Amino acid sequence: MNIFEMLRIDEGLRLKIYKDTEGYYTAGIGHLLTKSPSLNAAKSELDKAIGRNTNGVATKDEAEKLFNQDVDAAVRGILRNAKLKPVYDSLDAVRRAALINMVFQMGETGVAGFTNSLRMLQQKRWDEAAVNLAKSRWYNQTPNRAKRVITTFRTGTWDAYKNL
Ligand SMILES: [Cl-]
Ligand SMILES: [Cl-]
Repeated sequence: MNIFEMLRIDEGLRLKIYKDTEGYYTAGIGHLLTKSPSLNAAKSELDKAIGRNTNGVATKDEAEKLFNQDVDAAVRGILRNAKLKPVYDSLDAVRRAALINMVFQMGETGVAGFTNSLRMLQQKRWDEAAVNLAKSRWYNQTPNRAKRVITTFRTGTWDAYKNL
C-alpha cells in the first residue's frame, strides 16, 4: 500500500465528468474541476487541464496523469505550509500518507484549520487526535472515508485499507 493506491481507493476512477460528494464537477481520480454550477465551465476546465478537446471525457492515461500531478501538488502544498510542514515532518511514512489524503480532499487551507488535531498529531497523542478529528463536518459528511483516514492516524498501519 502507498498514497496512490490509498487515494485511488478513496476517490475511485471515472472517465466522464461527474459530480463529487459536494455536487462539484470533477473528473478522473477526484480531480476537482470547478465549483461553478456550469457543465460547460467544467468541460472547459477539463480541456485546459488535459490539453485537448475532450468533450467531457478523459482517457485512463489522462486521468492518471492528472492524478500524479495532484498528488505531487498536495505534497508540495504541505511542505510549503508553515502549519502543515512541521506536522508532516514529525510523522512516520504511513501517517504522512494520511495527511496527504486529507489535503488532497480538502485543500491545504481546510486541513491547516484543524489546529487542535494537528497539535495532537504532532505530540503523538493518537487516540486523542482521532477523537478530535471526528468532531468535524468532514467526518459527518464522508464518514466511511473519514474513518479510514482516522484509523490510519490512530494505528500507523494500513489496516483500514486492506480488503478494499
Ligand atoms: Cl490541472
Ligand atoms: Cl465516505
